[PDB]
Amino acid sequence: HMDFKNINLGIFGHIDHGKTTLSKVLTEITIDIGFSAFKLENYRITLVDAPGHADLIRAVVSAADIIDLALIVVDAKEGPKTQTGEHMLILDHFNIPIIVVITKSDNAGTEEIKRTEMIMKSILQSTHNLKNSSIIPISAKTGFGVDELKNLIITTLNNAEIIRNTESYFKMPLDHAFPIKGAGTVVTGTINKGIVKVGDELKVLPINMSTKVRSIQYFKESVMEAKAGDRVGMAIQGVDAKQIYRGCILTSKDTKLQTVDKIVAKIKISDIFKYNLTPKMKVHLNVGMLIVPAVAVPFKKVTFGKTEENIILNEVISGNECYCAFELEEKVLAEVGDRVLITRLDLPPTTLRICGHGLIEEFKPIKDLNIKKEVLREGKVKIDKGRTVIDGLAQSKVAAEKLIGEEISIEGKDIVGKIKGTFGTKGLLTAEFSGNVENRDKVILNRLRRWG
Ligand SMILES: Nc1nc2c(ncn2[C@@H]2O[C@H](COP(=O)(O)OP(=O)(O)NP(=O)(O)O)[C@@H](O)[C@H]2O)c(=O)[nH]1
Ligand SMILES: [Mg+2]
Repeated sequence: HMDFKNINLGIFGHIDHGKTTLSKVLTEITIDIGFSAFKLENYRITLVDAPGHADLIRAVVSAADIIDLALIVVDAKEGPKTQTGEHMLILDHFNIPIIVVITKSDNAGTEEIKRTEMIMKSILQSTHNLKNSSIIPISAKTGFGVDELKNLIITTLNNAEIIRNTESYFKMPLDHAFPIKGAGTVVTGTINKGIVKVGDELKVLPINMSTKVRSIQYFKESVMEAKAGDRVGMAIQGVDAKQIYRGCILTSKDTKLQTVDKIVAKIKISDIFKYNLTPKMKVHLNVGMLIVPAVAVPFKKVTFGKTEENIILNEVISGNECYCAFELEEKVLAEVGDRVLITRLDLPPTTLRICGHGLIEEFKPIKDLNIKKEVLREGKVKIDKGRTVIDGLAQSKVAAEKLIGEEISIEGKDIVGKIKGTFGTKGLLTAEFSGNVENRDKVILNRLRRWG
């Protein structure tokens, strides 16, 4: 017959915004994630039903790595609520195509739908990748425009660039695992990269055991081979279902995966203004399917003409370099280039909880990055009759004497000099610099410091 294409479709939104009901209406043609399937044209669509509740947002994050498309639901009448945004954020950081779906249109008037419709359009424009994503009102109960919703899901998939990675090693996470006996265990999960054929030897991590694929169940059917993008049921032998829990990852023996403690990421910030750069900060880092508490130290990479140095952020977010050395409390399974998600989940469900996202560049501890502090103190040149004295670099005599012999330039005048001695008990300074110095000139003291 015809060749089908394997598609994962997310469904996100606030609690009671009509996710599940939309799910059921699609399937026929929430603590954990829901899993279902339906066909549209030659698209085999495996539905990922995300939990609305905000204590379950761990599931929501972990529902993103799988999907190539999503539906964000929002009640017509009461419009977007708090979770609607974090789901929106999450998908936007991970560059997942969305279709905003306005549910419960039968419970609202034309006016109230148009309002909420526009409110969404306003919001979508405040997001990087989701800038303009279609919007349809539907009623799952009434069937209103459900027909269109499907025709859109088709169009969207026809446009979106879906890259199945067959080439790299087999890499697949494990959602649920349930036993049969001591010599067998069945694990489910959608395949990230690579290929598996029945009777292959793979391995569970982080526990690092070696098992063999007895069965591939895909789409309620037993097949010899599975590919990346397929959500498969998998029976393997050489492990008990007890050892395998939420964070386990099934992959081949050529894997690039590593169990990691220290992470260095290239961080982009979600909302600037909610963002703060006070280093050595306590957050909850999302890697893979886990959430590990962490400490982050933001920094930038500035070439000084010879050697590139890692400089603790000067608080300027101008230019896109907010690298972040993470140090995790627990361990985590990661690879280079894996998208990382910085969250603060300590907060109430009522406030946006995403402290940003980024690509993992290196696995490296803060200590070996050679972190350094850009150090600037600013004084003024005060000149009386026959004497030049710099003021403001030092508050007292000791502070001043410690400064003697440092580097000093004058702002805007392209001139250099050196600070020789201390003048006064109030911490003034003397210097020998190039001539043509003037009163009320600006003196910029510059040096590199050991940070923390
Ligand atoms: N009139 C109407 N009611 C709807 C529609 N979709 C959902 N509802 C109602 O909304 C309520 C919650 O629906 P549900 O799909 O379970 O929401 P959910 O997002 O799955 N809940 P959760 O976030 O807990 O998983 C139910 O009372 C359901 O009947 C719809 O299209 N029309
Ligand atoms: Mg539900």
